[PDB]
Amino acid sequence: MIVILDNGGQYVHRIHRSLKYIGVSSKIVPNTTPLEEIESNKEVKGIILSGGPDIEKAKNCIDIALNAKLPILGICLGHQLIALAYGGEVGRAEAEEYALTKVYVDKENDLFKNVPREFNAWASHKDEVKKVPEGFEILAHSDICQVEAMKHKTKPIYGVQFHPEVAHTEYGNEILKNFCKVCGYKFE
Repeated sequence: MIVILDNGGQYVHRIHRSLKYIGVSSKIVPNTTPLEEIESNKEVKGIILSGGPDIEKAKNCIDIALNAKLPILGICLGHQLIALAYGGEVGRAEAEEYALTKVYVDKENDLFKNVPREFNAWASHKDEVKKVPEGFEILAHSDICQVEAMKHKTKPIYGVQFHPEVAHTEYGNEILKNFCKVCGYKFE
């Protein structure tokens, strides 16, 4: 089962629904849930940090990003919080409204197994990762965002700027599936 930290975003239930479509159970929990409670439950195989409105109102995620041993995926805010936790930089950007964005995969790693090199994703770009942390690498970019996706070079920590959990994101469920494969799930 995947635990989803609810960072207050409108697509939190869409993460649960999308994971269900690929046969993976998940549980939405408060974003204040302590790390020890998440990792002592032997049913938990990975952690998703959801989108949400307020990078100041999702600090417990920094502790999680730094100290969890389970794989972690951050989505929009989640991705930004991972960047901040490891000493990268985040800031405001221009294209704030949700829109279909053509994403270019620079490193298949994973997130992008069995995903084409180019695909359209549903994304806002009100905020973005300005400086990838040390020890991370960029996986994907768009015309207007240098960091559409990233991961730690060796740890199973992944970030995406866009929302794979909604239908407008092409191959979104396959991106989710790849993260669940890192979590130990198997898929025909």
